Amino acid sequence: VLVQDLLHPTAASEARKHKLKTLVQSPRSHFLDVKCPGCLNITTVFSHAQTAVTCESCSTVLCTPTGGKAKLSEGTSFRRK
Amino acid sequence: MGRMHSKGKGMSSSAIPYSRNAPAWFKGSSDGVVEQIIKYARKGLTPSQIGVLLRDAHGVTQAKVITGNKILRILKSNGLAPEIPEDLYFLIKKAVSVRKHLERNRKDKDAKFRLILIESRIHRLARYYRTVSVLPPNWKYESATASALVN
Amino acid sequence: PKKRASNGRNKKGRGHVKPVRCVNCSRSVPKDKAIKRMAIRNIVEAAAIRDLSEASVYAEYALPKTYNKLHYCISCAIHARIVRVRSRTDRRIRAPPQRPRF
Amino acid sequence: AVGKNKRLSKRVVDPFTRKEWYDIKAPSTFENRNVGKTLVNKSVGLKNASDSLKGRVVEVCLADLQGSEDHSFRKVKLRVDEVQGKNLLTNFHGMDFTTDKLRSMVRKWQTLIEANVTVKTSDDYVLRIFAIAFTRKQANQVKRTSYAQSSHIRQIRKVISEILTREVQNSTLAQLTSKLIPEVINKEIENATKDIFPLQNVHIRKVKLLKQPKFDLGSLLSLHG
Amino acid sequence: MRAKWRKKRTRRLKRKRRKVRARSK
Amino acid sequence: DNSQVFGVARIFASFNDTFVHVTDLSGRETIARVTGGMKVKADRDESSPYAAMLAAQDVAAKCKEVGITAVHIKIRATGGTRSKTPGPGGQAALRALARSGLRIGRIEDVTPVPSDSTRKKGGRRGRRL
Amino acid sequence: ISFKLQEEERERKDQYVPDVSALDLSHSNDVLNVDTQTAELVNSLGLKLPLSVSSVSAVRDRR
RNA sequence: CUCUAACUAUAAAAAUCUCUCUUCUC
RNA sequence: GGUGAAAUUCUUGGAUUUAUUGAAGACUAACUACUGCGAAAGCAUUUGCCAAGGACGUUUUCAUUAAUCAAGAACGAAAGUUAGGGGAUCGAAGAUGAUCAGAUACCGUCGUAGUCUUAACCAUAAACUAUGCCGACUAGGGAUCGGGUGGUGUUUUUCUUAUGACCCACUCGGCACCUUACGAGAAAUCAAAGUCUUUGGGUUCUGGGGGGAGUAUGGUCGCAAGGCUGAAACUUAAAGGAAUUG
Ligand SMILES: [Mg+2]
Ligand SMILES: [Mg+2]
Ligand SMILES: [Mg+2]
Ligand SMILES: [Mg+2]
Ligand SMILES: [Mg+2]
Ligand SMILES: [Mg+2]
Ligand SMILES: [Mg+2]
Ligand SMILES: [Mg+2]
Ligand SMILES: [Mg+2]
Ligand SMILES: [Mg+2]
Ligand SMILES: [Mg+2]
Ligand SMILES: [Mg+2]
Ligand SMILES: [Mg+2]
Ligand SMILES: [Mg+2]
Ligand SMILES: [Mg+2]
Ligand SMILES: [Mg+2]
Ligand SMILES: [Mg+2]
Ligand SMILES: [Mg+2]
Ligand SMILES: [Mg+2]
Ligand SMILES: [Mg+2]
Ligand SMILES: [Mg+2]
Ligand SMILES: [Zn+2]
Ligand SMILES: [Zn+2]
Repeated sequence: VLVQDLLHPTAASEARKHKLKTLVQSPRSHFLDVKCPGCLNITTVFSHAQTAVTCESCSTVLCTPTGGKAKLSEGTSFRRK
Repeated sequence: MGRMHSKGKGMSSSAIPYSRNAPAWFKGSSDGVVEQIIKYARKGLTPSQIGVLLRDAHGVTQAKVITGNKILRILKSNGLAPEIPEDLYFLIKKAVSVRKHLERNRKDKDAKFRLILIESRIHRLARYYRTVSVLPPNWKYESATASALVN
Repeated sequence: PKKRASNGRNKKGRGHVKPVRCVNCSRSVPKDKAIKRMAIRNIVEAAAIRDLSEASVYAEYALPKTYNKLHYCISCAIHARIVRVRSRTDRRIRAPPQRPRF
Repeated sequence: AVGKNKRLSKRVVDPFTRKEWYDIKAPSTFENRNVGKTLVNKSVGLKNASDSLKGRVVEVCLADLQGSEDHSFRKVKLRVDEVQGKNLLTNFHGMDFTTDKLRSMVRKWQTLIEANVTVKTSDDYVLRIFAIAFTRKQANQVKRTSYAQSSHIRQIRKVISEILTREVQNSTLAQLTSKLIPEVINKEIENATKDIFPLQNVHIRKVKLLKQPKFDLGSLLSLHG
Repeated sequence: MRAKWRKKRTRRLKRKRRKVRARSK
Repeated sequence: DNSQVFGVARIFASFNDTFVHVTDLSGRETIARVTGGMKVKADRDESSPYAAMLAAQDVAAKCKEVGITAVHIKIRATGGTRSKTPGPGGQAALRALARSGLRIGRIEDVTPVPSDSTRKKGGRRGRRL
Repeated sequence: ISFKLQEEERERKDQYVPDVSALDLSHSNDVLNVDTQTAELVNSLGLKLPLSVSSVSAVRDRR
């Protein structure tokens, strides 16, 4: 220790360090573009979703709330937004 | 890490990012956002669950970010802000729930203690709100006015 | 002064512990300052295993192992010699006493 | 202390001379149908022998009744119901481990779950049963301890209670014992609960018989033929 | 001499003098 | 079976006056009660291994007379509230029982261990010897 | 204790060196099979240094 | 660079005590 | 039975015992650890209902609502006091039985109130971590509890996913622990009791030598036990902390 770039830490250090503890607070979450096999509509779902979000066209609930990230419905296809 | 009425010292919170404008990938615009928010307002939902629904059901990061304005202020502009603010109303609901629990069974001395803490929180919050004059200066909660104010 | 950091209880953050009686002098001491032993021994002494073995049906009997937990007051623990008074810096060591049998 | 202040606020004979012998017979559920011998005073009217016999309960290790030493840590108790003459018939009355084994699988660094249950069997036998279960150190652990969560313990108890009730309410006591001897219920419980924990040493404890319908002597005759 | 028992004997003295108070009043 | 009539020993060995009381397989019928205190005088040694040993030899002799040759030995300490520990005599008693011709079988420990009952005698500071 | 002859004995038996230096990938099956980790370490060091790949089976059985 | 095993059981009573404390610099 | 030994005590109306039982009330052993929860007291069988709470996650909600707090409040072990209910055990008083010169004490056998409750008080503990609360920083290390992050990980198994379990790594908070001191302390010790003569982050409360004394007196709360508040006259050159050697 005794010398660091608190302005320029290694990106690995930032990734492992807790959020609100980095040089600038940066959320670890993101959004998801999710395709339900029911209808071809693509919906945006927050990673740590909270409500049992269903498709607007049909009752095909996509993400399930829990302590951590919303657990998906085993059938839908997701990409990171 | 104060945690008003508990020895707890955590920091479970949410850290909104550096950016203040909307994200580039956001295909929506302010107008549809405000119409949707106000539609939920007619649906009879408090601003908190409106925010969380817009965060999950849609790409709404934060209402201020994409609309330029804050949900309470938007509702006030459209005149659907509850006459009792969210947090005090929910504290009142919790207080009346605990009061019902205490009346239906007596010896819960520990539950009586936490009812006292709930009343203390209500008092402080109401004092702040009356300093900002959100609530009329005569407003006072003692036992049973809230028993109708919940309904 | 503080003879021990832990006060000898091993309570340190539990409010209060139920008391459990000493097995010899019936002293009431908290379950932590209730110096413990697991006396796993045979139901028949190792001295007389041969006589019991030769005069036994069910060849090579299991010969059960009697189990019981022993709770001493610390006064008994000093007198009944389960524990010994130790020198100052030797109070640090908390490990089992050097594996009696190995 | 041997001396007595002579307090008392010949007629000596050997009382065992007027005591005859009787033979214990186990039901057809067990394979060794002879148990041992019992001393009863000779059958004289106005307290006949069979008058005293009816109601006796005898404790015997299951290792003797099944031959194999695997049952060295089980113990059944049989009630005496009817006398055939110099040979008596018995029925299941209770079961329990020996205290040795019961203290054997209990150790530190593993929470034990007890699930009791009161049930009514197929015919009328009202019973109370116990189940003793232990969390298992997985064969990957570097964590020295193998505790369990309270919510998980509630789940385990719910599963065990459900399976116990399902078994007992369907069949009679005889088939209950017949499937109990190979402890197939142990394997069923661990199979149902395996997705929650490993949960080693599943066992069934203190099978306590509480109520019996009338006599059903025909069933006892079935168990002895 | 012993806080517990010096206190206890003082309590006994207080009780006796309170009985005397009751006698006088 | 090998014509062995199983008996039950049911040894009770407290800190005083060990007990050896052979009973039938039913347990309900009693045989040859003679205890430690019967075989010694001084009353200092009601529980002595020698008192227990004569008591066990006498019960074995009576078992020979009646005809019980195989015995199921049961060790029963004081248990319950009082010290839950085996006495100093019952071990010599069972050694004598095994020695005197009798064929042993199924030793077990039936000392009653309570689930937190009956705050026991001595006060709180306990026997202050 | 130690004297002149034992001194010389220690001296000679300490000067001892064996044949080919036991390293030089001569013993133990041409090229010391090692992990991917020191292999890519050498690669980042920028130097050829013959090698063979062997993943080290992260399991930590109690042994 | 490889290991997870046995062990014993003692507490009889013992109260009391008077002198007198006398120096450090090359 | 019982004890260092005995004796008081029960018993050929058969007690100690051996079995079945039934009874009431008590408590939840063994799991049970430098492990958990709660503000402290304290809380340990299971199931159902009741509300409550901490920590974690959050790109959700408002925008100083905050910290500590005279005055006032809610709890507060055990013992204790009223009344009503229980009445097993253990049991101050008492009765005894022993050692002893004395022993109305320790050891031993009975044993009233309490121990368990339901209402009403009492509000005192070595209520101890004898370390007030909220802030920020400073040093290495392992583990443990609760949550969450990733794992081409490992067994799991319903052919397989997915739980769950573990294993790895990281993070947040919690009881903590070990090492060292580069700092602190008079030290025993301390990772806070450090960042204090280089003296200042915000704060409430107590002490000014020891006896007198938490006593006298007056208020004040109480049915009472007593609790809170709280001196003086006089008296003494010490009492006291830690450590060292005998
Ligand atoms: Mg001391
Ligand atoms: Mg200790
Ligand atoms: Mg006494
Ligand atoms: Mg002593
Ligand atoms: Mg009798
Ligand atoms: Mg726990
Ligand atoms: Mg806490
Ligand atoms: Mg328990
Ligand atoms: Mg105050
Ligand atoms: Mg009463
Ligand atoms: Mg006397
Ligand atoms: Mg007395
Ligand atoms: Mg008594
Ligand atoms: Mg009380
Ligand atoms: Mg005080
Ligand atoms: Mg204090
Ligand atoms: Mg404090
Ligand atoms: Mg002073
Ligand atoms: Mg003072
Ligand atoms: Mg006064
Ligand atoms: Mg001193
Ligand atoms: Zn859809
Ligand atoms: Zn003791």
